Amino acid sequence: PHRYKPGTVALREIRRFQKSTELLIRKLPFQRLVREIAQDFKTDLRFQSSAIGALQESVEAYLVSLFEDTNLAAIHAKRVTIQKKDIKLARRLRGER
Amino acid sequence: PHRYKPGTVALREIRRFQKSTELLIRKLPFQRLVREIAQDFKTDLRFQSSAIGALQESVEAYLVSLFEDTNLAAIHAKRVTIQKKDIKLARRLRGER
Amino acid sequence: ARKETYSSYIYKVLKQTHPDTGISQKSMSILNSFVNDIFERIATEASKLAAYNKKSTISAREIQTAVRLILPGELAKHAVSEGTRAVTKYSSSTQA
Amino acid sequence: RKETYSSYIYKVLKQTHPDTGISQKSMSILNSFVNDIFERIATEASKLAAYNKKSTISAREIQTAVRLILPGELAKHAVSEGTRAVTKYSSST
Amino acid sequence: RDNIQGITKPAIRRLARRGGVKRISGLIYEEVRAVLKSFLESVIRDSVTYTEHAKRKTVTSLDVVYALKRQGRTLYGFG
Amino acid sequence: LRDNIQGITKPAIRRLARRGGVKRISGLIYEEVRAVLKSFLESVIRDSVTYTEHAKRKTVTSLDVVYALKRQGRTLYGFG
Amino acid sequence: MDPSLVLEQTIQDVSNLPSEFRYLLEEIGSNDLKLIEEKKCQSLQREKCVLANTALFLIARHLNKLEKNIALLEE
Amino acid sequence: EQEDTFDNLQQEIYDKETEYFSH
Amino acid sequence: NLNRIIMGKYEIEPWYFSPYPIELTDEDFIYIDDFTLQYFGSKKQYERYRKKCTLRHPPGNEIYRDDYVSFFEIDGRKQRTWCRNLCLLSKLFLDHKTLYYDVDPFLFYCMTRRDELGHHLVGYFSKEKESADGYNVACILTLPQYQRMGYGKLLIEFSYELSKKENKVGSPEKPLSDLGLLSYRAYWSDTLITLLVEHQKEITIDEISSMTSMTTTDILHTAKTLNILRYYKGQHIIFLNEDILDRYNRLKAKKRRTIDPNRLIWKPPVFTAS
Amino acid sequence: RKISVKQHLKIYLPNDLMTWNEYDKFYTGSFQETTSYIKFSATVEDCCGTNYNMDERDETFLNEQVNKGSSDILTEDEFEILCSSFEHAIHERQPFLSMDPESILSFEELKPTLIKSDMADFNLRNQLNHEINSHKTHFITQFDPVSQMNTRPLIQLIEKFGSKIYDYWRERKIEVNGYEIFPQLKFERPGEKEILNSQRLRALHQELKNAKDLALLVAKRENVSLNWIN
Amino acid sequence: QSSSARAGLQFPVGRIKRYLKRHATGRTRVGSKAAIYLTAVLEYLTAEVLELAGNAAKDLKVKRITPRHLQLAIRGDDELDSLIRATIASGGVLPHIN
Amino acid sequence: LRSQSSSARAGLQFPVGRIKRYLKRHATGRTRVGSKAAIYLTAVLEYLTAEVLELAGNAAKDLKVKRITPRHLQLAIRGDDELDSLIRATIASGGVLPHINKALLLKV
DNA sequence: ATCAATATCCACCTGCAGATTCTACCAAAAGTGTATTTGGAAACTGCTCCATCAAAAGGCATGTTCAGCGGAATTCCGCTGAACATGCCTTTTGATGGAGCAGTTTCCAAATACACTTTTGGTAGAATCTGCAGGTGGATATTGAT
DNA sequence: ATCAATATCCACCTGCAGATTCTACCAAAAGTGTATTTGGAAACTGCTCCATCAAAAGGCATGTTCAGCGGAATTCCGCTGAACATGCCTTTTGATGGAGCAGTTTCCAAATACACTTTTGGTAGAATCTGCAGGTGGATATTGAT
Repeated sequence: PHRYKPGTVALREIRRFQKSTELLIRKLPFQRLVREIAQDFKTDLRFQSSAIGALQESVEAYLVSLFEDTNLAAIHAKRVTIQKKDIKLARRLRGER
Repeated sequence: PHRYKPGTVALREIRRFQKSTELLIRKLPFQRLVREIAQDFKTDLRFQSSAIGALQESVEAYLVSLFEDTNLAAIHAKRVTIQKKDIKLARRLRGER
Repeated sequence: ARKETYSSYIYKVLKQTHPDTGISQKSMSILNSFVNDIFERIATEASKLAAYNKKSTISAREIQTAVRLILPGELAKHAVSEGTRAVTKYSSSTQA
Repeated sequence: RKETYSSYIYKVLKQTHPDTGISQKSMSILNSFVNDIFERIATEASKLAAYNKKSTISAREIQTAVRLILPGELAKHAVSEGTRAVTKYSSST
Repeated sequence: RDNIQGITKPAIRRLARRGGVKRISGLIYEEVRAVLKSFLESVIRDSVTYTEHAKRKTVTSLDVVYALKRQGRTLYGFG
Repeated sequence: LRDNIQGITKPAIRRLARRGGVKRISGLIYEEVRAVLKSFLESVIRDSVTYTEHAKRKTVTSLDVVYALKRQGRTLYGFG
Repeated sequence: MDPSLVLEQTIQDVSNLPSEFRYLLEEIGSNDLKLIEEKKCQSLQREKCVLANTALFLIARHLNKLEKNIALLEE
Repeated sequence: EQEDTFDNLQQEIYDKETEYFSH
Repeated sequence: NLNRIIMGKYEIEPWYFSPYPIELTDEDFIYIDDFTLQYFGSKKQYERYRKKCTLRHPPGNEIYRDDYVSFFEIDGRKQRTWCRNLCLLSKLFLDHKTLYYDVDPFLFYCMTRRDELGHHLVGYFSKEKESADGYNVACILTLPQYQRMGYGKLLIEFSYELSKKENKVGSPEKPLSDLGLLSYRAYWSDTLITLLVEHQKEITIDEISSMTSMTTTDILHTAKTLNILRYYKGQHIIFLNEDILDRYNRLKAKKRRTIDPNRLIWKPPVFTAS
Repeated sequence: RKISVKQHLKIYLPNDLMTWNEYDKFYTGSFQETTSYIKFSATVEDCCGTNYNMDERDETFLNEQVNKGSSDILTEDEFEILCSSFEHAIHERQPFLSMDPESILSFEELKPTLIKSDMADFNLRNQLNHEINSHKTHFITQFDPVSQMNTRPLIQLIEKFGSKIYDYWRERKIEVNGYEIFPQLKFERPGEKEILNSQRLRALHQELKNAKDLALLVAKRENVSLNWIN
Repeated sequence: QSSSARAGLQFPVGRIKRYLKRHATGRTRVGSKAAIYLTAVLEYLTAEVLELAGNAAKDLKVKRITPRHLQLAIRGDDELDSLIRATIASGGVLPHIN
Repeated sequence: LRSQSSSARAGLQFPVGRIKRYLKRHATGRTRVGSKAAIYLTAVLEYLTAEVLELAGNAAKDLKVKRITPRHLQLAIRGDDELDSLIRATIASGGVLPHINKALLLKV
């Protein structure tokens, strides 16, 4: 029934996890999303493991760069909570309409 | 004397240079400044004065690049003016190298 | 089952830089793809520059300016240097 | 001492509304627009030209390229028209 | 089907505390999975067109990674 | 051979930001936007002069800066 | 020669008499605070005209070339 | 016997201060 | 040597062999004064200059004096004749400059001291009146009157604090003086440890161009002097080092006579005619 | 192998693994410093005035031999200055003196030349005296040497004694081909050993002249401070 | 007769084939692919042009000028990412105000 | 030492005919000057041989005598030489530059 | 701030991929010795371009200003995350299971280079109309203070 | 709600370059046939490698409180958008003006294609061993209770 100041073990998680490069995801529901959204365009399609893993981490890099980006956008407006349209305009400004 | 309000006559001047598209800079200090920062790392390199036409529209291109996205950064930040870490975020957002 | 193995040359030169030093293999394929990608893109650029020069042989010197330009300047200088020392020993169709 | 393309664009323009006229910032600038969209299709040809894994080239690479580079509806009706025109070239024996 | 919640606040707990943000708007989910899926079904769809016109309905990574090398973030390392 | 700098050139901002739809500025970012313009363009004009000296030219051309602008990667109209 | 080269000689010293304005007038008004109480003492007089004389001699050694520049640039 | 050019000259500087180098 | 130099207090056997008898090829004993420091060979014109004494402070403009010395900045264009002639003292001695043209614009900073006998001409280092390639300091010389105190190293403490309000860079030039190295790095030595004892934050090596006004091709050149560039730990780490624990105690426990940035008045000039 | 760059960091604490004999009578006397800096604008050549002095070699005929029976008292301070003058009182009018010391030009035809000559515009202070009325005292600065409160005008050295100054000024030019006792330099070469008037500058006769009228009374508040002791 | 009219539409063929000859490394290819390869400009070059001329109904700028040209193909948004890469002799920009 | 050279003329380190039919398989132009087509040994060498000297210290710092991948794009965007081109390198689990905001730590 | 509970650093050590490195074949080329082709180099060379040269208009530009409104700094309501103990769900690492994808064959559709022959799409060109930017003039939005 | 000086919209009117559609002239890629291609069209075979279950444990939802942190406005201020008499290299405006083009011309180095050719890197893939990603405790770094 004893705990320290609220927020501390997240810092540990930063250390280990940005330090880590081990993955996160079950392969199956991710590729189940890709199959549900691709079988519509033609049924009976398969895929290979390096795609799911790299696509996962590449869009992770995408988003997690976006997360720090709108972190300093929020503290650029001197706050912490980002918005949606913050990351939208950053990523719009990265190249996607 | 009669004096117009701050901002809505800025709104017509917004509309005035939106109504513009035309040539920005003069020829001379631009061409010589780029000419001398080329003069150093090789003695006098010629510019086609026609390609000085291309350079003047080139520096039009860089100004429209940076100022369109500084517009958009300002309307992100809930702020009336623009500043440094606007352009820092935009540049690393933009990939300088 | 029909490939080529590229970690060995960097493997030999890695031990000759750092005396007993092994490898991980993923980066081997990373950088082999990396080097031939940036090589083929400066090749396509160099060939097009050799098209719109309207003269029909690609040289060492223009692609060398490319690897002075987009290759970064210290190791660009290193590139010119090591290519030139390669070629200044690429003159021996002779006895000594 | 050059070719032109905008004359073909003029006869296409009379296949469209023949009515409009020409400024020469706009004629030179449509000339540059069409020239770099020309090199643009050359570029995506270069990338297919790489990874076809082929050595003598097909025509389904042409159809698939004009399928693969471009958005939905304009490119779809594009590839329909292109097959249509080359098949009527083929009917023109 | 609607398995969008495979990625969620445990997922983005890890891969968003990695961002150094603390408090997300805890409805970022739909739009981050949207842009994720825009990238993915776009890049896999033209990968699939290449390889199933190469007559193969599995896809390697090289074609799809060249298609995202159009946006330039190319994975290498598996040939 | 005027080896002098005049590069702190201009608060042209007064319609650099009326071309866009953004309000007042007050700046001082002038110096580094000058620098970032100049640094990007010197990086692309050492490109153009290396092209032109491949062609062994004295000048760079409008065509050569078109080669510059396509190769940093924004394609240029008006000039072929 | 021309009217253009006459300014080139007549700026620098012309910007240095203000330094002489900003250097000389102060010690004329400094060595005289204690003396009105007297109203050293009988042999210090030899300097008080000398530093006045450089407040006098300092101006005509220029005009021997300067004032005749008007005459050659007017004829 | 000797204070004649000494008292009749010293209105010139306040006639000089707003004369030339005040504008 | 020839026609040896009796200058002020301590003589010298002159260094480069005979540019004192350029046409002066018959005398023996040479008497030098201090103020304009005229290179008088012959005897009984020189004590006649002791009749001719009109100067108790030399022609040197003043932007500085401390408690002890005063600093000279020398526009050689107003006084024309002599303000070349002081390097002929060097051309007998420190031969590392040119007399190829009777060159008009070239600049100095010379140096003196307040002695109760009079102002004491105590040497100079060279300078250029331009903006070409670093143009502040080329040739270090501590005159053969007197060398061996700290001002023997304090010639080069002058270009850099000029560069503060000047806000651009000054950089030493190619004809180096060999003993000047044990000023050159030795001056720049403790400068590196200055913002080291504070400022554990991120440094850019041109923020010390906003602190010390040093150029990139030379601020790295003085960096590897203390081979100070360990890496493979996370950055290029300066490695706070146990040997150097001495002279950031010894700069503050064996403090040395340096200058103040506030007591000086100068403003940037205009280069006009040619 | 490469070199470092900006922006980086430094780790500080953690776990890493006979004296010449003759200057004492040559310099004593004290200089006055102010509490501030000095502005100095007088040339060092006219601090010397003439760069000419004459050594023992000819003045052993005159300083201890002619002063014995001279009617006007003959010093050395009056003589060394006057024979330093006229080299520049004639320098405007023989730049082809160069080639021969036989071409020295004699005083009988220097009579209208050097008597009303003007040494680098010499006499500028005496017509500057009448508006300045330094008529009782004698025209002295410290830029000036003190050898002019004692010495005497240029006339009654010539028109009492002038026939014996040029004389041994003559024979000692031919041994060096007319050069001075200090030949100036290797100055035959710099070599080795062995529309603007009409707009704004017309205040150049207004903004340095706005104190020339003041300058007649920059003296007067010290020119009034003199007649009191005696 | 012509490779316009044998191909039956407006454009001819083999010069762009020569451009893909000067693009080539497989070093030869079929003549019959090229016309649909030639189509790619056509079925592009429609996709921008008279899309202006809906604005021609009420203004009568009957010569096309460049800043008239970029008025609402810029609003024909489906390709429009690809032409942020399009640069241009004084093109012009438009409002989107908040 | 021998008259039979393997292009021993370069002290050579890289396969040669392979780069020549590389040159034959992208081959947009028809000619690349052949004695100057031996410069492509400098085309390969460099930054790969720079990273192997770059990657020394940490490997012994984490007490590891052979090589593992994941510390590398971290130092790539930290390596100020190569970072301009080092945008398009993304690795199978080779990492990022991890960095914590100092402003994240409120010291509480 | 002085303990005591967690958490990093670190020591020493426990069953691995598995690197790797090696023989061993073994295809399998890339270096060896000629052929035939040019494109490179470059060189000559009028010229049209670019960098100056000078000067009355000259629209901005310069310092200078005047009194407005987000920015900064700063406020309490109100709380969406955030701290982790209890409840629950899909998992990972282990077993089979099949139609499609690598790699390989016979026939073919198309293509290189060539050989003929030519239109036509290309260039400098200047007539006519004209389109358009631009200048003129009445009627209609648009705001700052009362 | 209202007064009243500035700014803009639409038919009308004039210079100003010029577009365009072809005459004069060309020229050279193009249209179709013929031989000899050759990779691929397209089908066959091999044998898969992306797909199917089974046992436990290991992370997520949901919590209850809280809470550290703002969400939206207070006062100030400052600094400045809208003004401004009055400078600025700049801009036309041709002219000088001269010098690396580019377009033709012209040898040769040689790259590249030809067939041989001594060895050396692709793989089959195991010995073996061996550090090597991590389990288990000592010293100590971080950090809350009151």
